[PDB]
Amino acid sequence: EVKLLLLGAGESGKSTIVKQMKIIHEAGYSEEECKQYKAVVYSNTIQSIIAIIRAMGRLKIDFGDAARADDARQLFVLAGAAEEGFMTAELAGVIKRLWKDSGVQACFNRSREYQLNDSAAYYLNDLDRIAQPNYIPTQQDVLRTRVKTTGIVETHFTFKDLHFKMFDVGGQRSERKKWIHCFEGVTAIIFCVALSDYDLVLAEDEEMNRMHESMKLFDSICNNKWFTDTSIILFLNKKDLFEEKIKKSPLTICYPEYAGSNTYEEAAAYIQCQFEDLNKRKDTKEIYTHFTCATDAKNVQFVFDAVTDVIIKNNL
Ligand SMILES: Nc1nc2c(ncn2[C@@H]2O[C@H](COP(=O)(O)OP(=O)(O)OP(O)(O)=S)[C@@H](O)[C@H]2O)c(=O)[nH]1
Ligand SMILES: [Mg+2]
Repeated sequence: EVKLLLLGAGESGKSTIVKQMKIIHEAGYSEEECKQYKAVVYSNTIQSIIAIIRAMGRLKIDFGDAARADDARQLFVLAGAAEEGFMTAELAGVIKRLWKDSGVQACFNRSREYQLNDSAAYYLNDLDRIAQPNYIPTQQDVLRTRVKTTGIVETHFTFKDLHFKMFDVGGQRSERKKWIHCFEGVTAIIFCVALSDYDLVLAEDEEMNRMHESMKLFDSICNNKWFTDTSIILFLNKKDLFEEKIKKSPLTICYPEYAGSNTYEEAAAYIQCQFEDLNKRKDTKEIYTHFTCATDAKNVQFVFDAVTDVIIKNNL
């Protein structure tokens, strides 16, 4: 029996790690389960396109083609259908034309100025597939969904002859108060950090850098004596998004003293060091750091294999 607690700021990837466990260890979302996420996929897709359209007003970005102004009207008239799990051909076309507009694209590429789901491009690039008649979410479509965690989610699986129980709580500021309900009997903490959050600010507070907030939480948890004998595992998550992001958005927005290059390896290492240096007892307490892409089953499989090895060797 092994108890794992997923901790981390909102949108760090915790509940996506929980889904991956189910996919790799259990054996995938059945068709009935996938159909359940259909409305979440459509909801996430419509919320994303609306969020970009909303930001265009704040940021005074015009559509590239004026004809999109009528698509944007039709978008709101037809959007309620999507919430119910339906997607007409008319609604797909509207969203597609919007998504292809150069003004909409200009605003998409300015998304750190507002709040936009990580999976916006992923669904929006796949409209023709997700809008098809009788669409059923794939495993990846399910992994990509975004729903806020309220409460405490418990999942169970078997791996390497061990019974895992995995606990997942919300990481938004409003849910932090509930972390303490999970602190008993923990074999290991998996602390998730969104690597690509370095240039973002909190949904709950525009003046707080997302990665700074993540550092404060890690500092708190990592140095809590209650957890002296709990294995502390750090997942530096969203490394795929990070990779892309680091090429065009300076790390100095987050860490003004960063002197390295705008490259994946140097910047990833630096973030790791910033987090591991919050450890106040480095000679007595080890952090196990892994760099992850939560949505990628092959990455999470091999990483969780290594994590389990460590838990197996250290607890017993
Ligand atoms: N591209 C990419 N997307 C990811 C990765 N990890 C998570 N995501 C996506 O990020 C979004 C947020 O992930 P999620 O699992 O909900 O975070 P969370 O920690 O559980 O968020 P919370 O508010 O309830 S506490 C989801 O849409 C998910 O698919 C990743 O490694 N790469
Ligand atoms: Mg969660």
